Amino acid sequence: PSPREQLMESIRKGKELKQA
Amino acid sequence: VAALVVDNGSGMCKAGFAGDDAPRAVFPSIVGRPDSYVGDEAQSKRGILTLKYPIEHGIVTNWDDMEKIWHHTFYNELRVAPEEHPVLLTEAPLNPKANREKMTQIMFETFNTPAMYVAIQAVLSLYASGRTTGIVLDSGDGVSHTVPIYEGYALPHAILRLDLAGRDLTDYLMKILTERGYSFTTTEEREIVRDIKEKLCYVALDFEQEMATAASSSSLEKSYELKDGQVITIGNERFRCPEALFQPSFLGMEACGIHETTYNSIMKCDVDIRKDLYANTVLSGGTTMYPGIADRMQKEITALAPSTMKIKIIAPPERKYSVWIGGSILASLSTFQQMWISKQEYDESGPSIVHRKCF
Ligand SMILES: Nc1ncnc2c1ncn2[C@@H]1O[C@H](COP(=O)(O)OP(=O)(O)OP(=O)(O)O)[C@@H](O)[C@H]1O
Ligand SMILES: [Ca+2]
Repeated sequence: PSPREQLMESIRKGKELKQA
Repeated sequence: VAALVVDNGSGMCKAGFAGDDAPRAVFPSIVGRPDSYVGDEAQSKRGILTLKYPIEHGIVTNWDDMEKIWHHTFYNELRVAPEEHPVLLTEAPLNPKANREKMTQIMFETFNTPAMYVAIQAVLSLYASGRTTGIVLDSGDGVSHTVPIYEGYALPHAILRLDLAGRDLTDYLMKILTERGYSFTTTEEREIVRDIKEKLCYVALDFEQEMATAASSSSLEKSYELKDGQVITIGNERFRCPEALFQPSFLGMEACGIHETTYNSIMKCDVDIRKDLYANTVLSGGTTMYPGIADRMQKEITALAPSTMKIKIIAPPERKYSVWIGGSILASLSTFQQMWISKQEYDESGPSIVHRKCF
């Protein structure tokens, strides 16, 4: 998996975002 | 340290932190001069100033004012400094190569950004939804774009542009209310009509049927109360306004509606990717916020698409800010960390490194 392949896989995985 | 996400639009700018889930700063894209004000401050002093919009239809047309907006963004708005942080900027689909280079030059040489990146606005909205492949309808204040995206790549040959958005719809609502009785002459009155548009207007599933419903009873009417107490009543104008999105003819335009523009874009792509696009049609931008737009888009594309096809319209509940949020996700990823452009990399190559690094 290329550095870009692993970027797209992280986007599809999603992530938690911060607070205020 | 956290990166910054700056999303500049035709009407509004969105600024904050990569890591956050909402932009901290949201303000008009207005630079005012009679020595120079930006954003909220400038809209008030309009009486003593000439107001300028650096971003026309998503494209930066003035670079001196764009500098002033960006400056106000860090120092005045975010109360931080550009040389401490990496900066994620957003660009319009089919942004001229030179504009991209000038955007890279201004960051590094004028603000001394240690790192920067420029991403396409629609691509970011797709990311915000949790997809990497799909088609995005981005309708803002100045421009509507239909952008088919394959694994992060916006497909330039298949991107379509329509200069019909929120600003045009605000003006259209003014006109049809003027026809019905009311007079909207001042800019403080336009900012009211714009609010009416954002509060009450909706997209009809069947326009002709809805017009018949509005002509037989008052069931579709809503009352908007003014600051002075006076109440105005709106009937079919509620859905006739955003109808112009599907029938540009309402504005005297010879153009396909957002639905057929979306269809036409899918039909310009490779035949083997369409079936994913039809089922991954994401809506973004402030002008896609009308209640019932998702169901209408669904209905209209179903009529144009193969009858066997799965049609799915994704309208993220927050989509008014999906561009910024998509950037706030992207710039926060540990996997993305090496895809920035360092100040070193700029000093070694020049502005034209943007093309080989940002795609
Ligand atoms: N709830 C709503 N319903 C309808 N329209 C809305 C709503 N909220 C905002 N808008 C409209 O969306 C526009 C702003 O959206 P957005 O910030 O996505 O556009 P922009 O990025 O400033 O401009 P562009 O994308 O065209 O460059 C404004 O014209 C506003 O009137
Ligand atoms: Ca925009």
